[PDB]
Amino acid sequence: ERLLDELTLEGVARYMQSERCRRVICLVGAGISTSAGIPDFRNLEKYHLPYPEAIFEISYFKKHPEPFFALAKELYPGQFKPTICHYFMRLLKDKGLLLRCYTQNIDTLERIAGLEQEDLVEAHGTFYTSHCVSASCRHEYPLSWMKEKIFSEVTPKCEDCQSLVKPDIVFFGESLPARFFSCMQSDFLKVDLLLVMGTSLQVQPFASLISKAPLSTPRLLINKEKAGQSDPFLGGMDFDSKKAYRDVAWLGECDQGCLALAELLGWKKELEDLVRREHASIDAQS
Ligand SMILES: NC(=S)c1ccc(OCC(F)(F)F)nc1
Ligand SMILES: [Cl-]
Ligand SMILES: [Zn+2]
Repeated sequence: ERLLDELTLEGVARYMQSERCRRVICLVGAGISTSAGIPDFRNLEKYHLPYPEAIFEISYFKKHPEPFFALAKELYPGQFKPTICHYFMRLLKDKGLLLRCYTQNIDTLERIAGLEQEDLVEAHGTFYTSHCVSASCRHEYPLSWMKEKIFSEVTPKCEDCQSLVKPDIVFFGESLPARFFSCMQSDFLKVDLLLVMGTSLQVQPFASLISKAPLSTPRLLINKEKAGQSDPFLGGMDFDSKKAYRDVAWLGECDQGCLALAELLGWKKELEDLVRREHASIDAQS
């Protein structure tokens, strides 16, 4: 009947290494990056905002961009070092198992860890690239350029047309990337396993993704807290009813959950070597 022989991390690992599991979708949130110690970008009383969310609203940003860039200077991380979880997804990619990583995070660490544009759906956008806001220009700028402008407390302007340059975060008043919908429509016909890591599945439409899986597809949650179950008040996760058949919860730090799964898979040495090498490379940036 069920694809998992037991509703445990061991059952998920056995399934992963079976021929039945070829395509894994990761859905990830802030919990996969808390170990990276990046200031959580998403005090303002001094900017006299007409409403708090104005600092992340596109029309306000075009009127008064300075509050946003002052906050971006304040919360700029000391380093962009991905976690064990990010490199676990890079390993999935290397093993030929990663169909897609859908991320709610804007902190760029998926890209730093080696997931390429085709591997990623950055559902809330990213700080990694920025664009001129003029529709007829849209000149793209990389992270180093913006950092130079931001720490100079110079408002970034396009070299071609002098319009504002905005990081590719999805602001209020903007729609989700069209890539989110096109990839969703195709990927969930193809998925054999959902790995849900470091998200509490509370923000829409990202949460609704778990209900797009085929009914047989196992879903592993690696998270500090159980999440994604149907809300007694309001296709949810069923970990614990006697009808549970495919959903597994591993509760702890996301790094430790990924370590435990890698150990079951025989990947712990590969993962350790990857993380140590990449961290050393980032630490050695001269
Ligand atoms: N705390 C986070 S996530 C953070 C803050 C600032 C920042 O600035 C990047 C750029 F310079 F491109 F704007 N990037 C990330
Ligand atoms: Cl969430
Ligand atoms: Zn421009």
